[PDB]
Amino acid sequence: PTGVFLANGIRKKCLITNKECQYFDPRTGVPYSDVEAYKIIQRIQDPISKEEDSDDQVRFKWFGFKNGGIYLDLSQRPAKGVPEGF
Amino acid sequence: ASRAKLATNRPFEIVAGLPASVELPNYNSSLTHPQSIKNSGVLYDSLVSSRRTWVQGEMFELYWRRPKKESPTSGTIPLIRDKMQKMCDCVMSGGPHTFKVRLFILKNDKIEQKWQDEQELKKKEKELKRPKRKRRKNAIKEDKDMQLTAFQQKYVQGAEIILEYLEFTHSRYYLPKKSVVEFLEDTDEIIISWIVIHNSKEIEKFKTKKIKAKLKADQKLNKEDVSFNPLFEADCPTPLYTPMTMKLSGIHKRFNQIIRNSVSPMEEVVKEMEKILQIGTRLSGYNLWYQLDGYDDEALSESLRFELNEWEHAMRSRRHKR
Amino acid sequence: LRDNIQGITKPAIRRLARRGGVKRISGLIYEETRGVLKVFLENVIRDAVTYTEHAKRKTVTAMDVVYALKRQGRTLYGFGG
Amino acid sequence: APATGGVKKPHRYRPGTVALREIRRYQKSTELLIRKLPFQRLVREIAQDFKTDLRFQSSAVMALQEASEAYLVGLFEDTNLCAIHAKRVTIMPKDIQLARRIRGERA
Repeated sequence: PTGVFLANGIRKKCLITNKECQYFDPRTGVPYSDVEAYKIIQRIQDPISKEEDSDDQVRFKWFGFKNGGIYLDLSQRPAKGVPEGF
Repeated sequence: ASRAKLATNRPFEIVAGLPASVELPNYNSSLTHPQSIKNSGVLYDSLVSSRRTWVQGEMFELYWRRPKKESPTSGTIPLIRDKMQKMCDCVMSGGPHTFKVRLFILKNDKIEQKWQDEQELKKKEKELKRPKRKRRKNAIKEDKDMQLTAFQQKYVQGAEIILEYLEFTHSRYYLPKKSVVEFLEDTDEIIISWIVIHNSKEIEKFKTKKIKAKLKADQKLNKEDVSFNPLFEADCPTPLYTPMTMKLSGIHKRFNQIIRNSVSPMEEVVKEMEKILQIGTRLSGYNLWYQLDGYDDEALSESLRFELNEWEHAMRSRRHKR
Repeated sequence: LRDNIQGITKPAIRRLARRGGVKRISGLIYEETRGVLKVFLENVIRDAVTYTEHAKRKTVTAMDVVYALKRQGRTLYGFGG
Repeated sequence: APATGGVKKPHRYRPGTVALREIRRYQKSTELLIRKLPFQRLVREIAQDFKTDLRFQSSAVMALQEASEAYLVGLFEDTNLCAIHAKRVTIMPKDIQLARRIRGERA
């Protein structure tokens, strides 16, 4: 499947933001609503952010949950108070 | 589950129905004829799955679901509407994904009775001791925004908060009491963290068995003449656990107090979490292989494509139902 | 001895029907099956017991059972015939 | 170091599949399927009703069990064909009754 439109002419909704999709990524085929969406997808790609504090960069990993999976950033600072080893 | 059982020795495993490996994918070493991400769509499938799961996952305990249809069950909809109070609209981020929410209070009747008793006591104490200025309207607006109106004045502490998805109003979930809440005054962002156990049903059922055993022992002793914590118990099955963290944005000062009061005493849950962290099995982190070989993985590729087609075919009807 | 018509249980009827290859069963089947078995047993046993009583006898032998069944036309091999 | 293997899920075989497994398994087996003692209880009771102070040979009781099982399997397969003809998978008492009538045990 390609493009940002449904068969009835209604615009697709962004999977990332739920905004109405404006543009379509020809390389991967993932339509995106906004520049932020595209950047987030690209950061999901390019797992080794070749800047060559490097470990502190946003590193999304996929975790398998009952009947599906989610993307989690291991660099996410958890809420203040998390114990050692959290 | 019915997804095609991968041929033996593929350089990937099927996790949550998708090809993934613990190590970072090395396409260049492993693939001779890699299909494009366009051709594979694995990334697309992953993203749709992620969003949907976030809409339907186990992060927050479910408490109300719209009943799947002169049946009086229609009349219960306004009752369920009134049993909650209506509160203002706020944004939530889930991993790379973001969602929006309106807020709803679950009416604790004990707080209502105690508020009536407190007003009675205060009245009796007081009896025993004994154009229009728009700036005043602005002052009242600001006061009601950072101080509390009557419903907020009663539901400051011990109020119960329900979450709902504005893109999927069909399910309502409990805000985790066993959670760490940080209110960022500078950014107006709130980060919530909690530990989650994938076999929690197993632990709860074994807990019930232990409770029955202790009750039977006490009954046997009585025939002659309790903060039961499953996580502390030596015979508790291994928790497969994950730690989770999420950020809220868009909540207003007055609501923060209600939220801040609502969560549990921090040290107790911290100690419980530390026990969970010693006893728990952490979920392993792995990497999706978004690119597949057109020849060795033809069946898998087409299967994914078909399932995506069906998903999209269903997705149109969702708005067509509105 | 009492209620032994129940003693056959449901699971025995289940297994026997499973031998018969039935993929789907109904609750009422069990009672009907028990009735059929009851009348079959009654007839076979009456024939066997009369075969026994002829011989100025007290113990029903496998010969009495097998020849009673033969008289009902049901022929059984492998028990010393 | 140990992989989690993802997240396990309660495996739920589709209804009727393990039923077919049982069909095949029990069909291959050849032993007596009815428990010996309660069948002995039934035959003892019926004979005691019919005649006082009877005795049995053990072999006679075993032969009665074998004959019963054979008849019952035949009846059940007939009932299966009847239900099939009805275009139903759920066998019903009427299917047995029909089988009997066509057989002539109650015509």
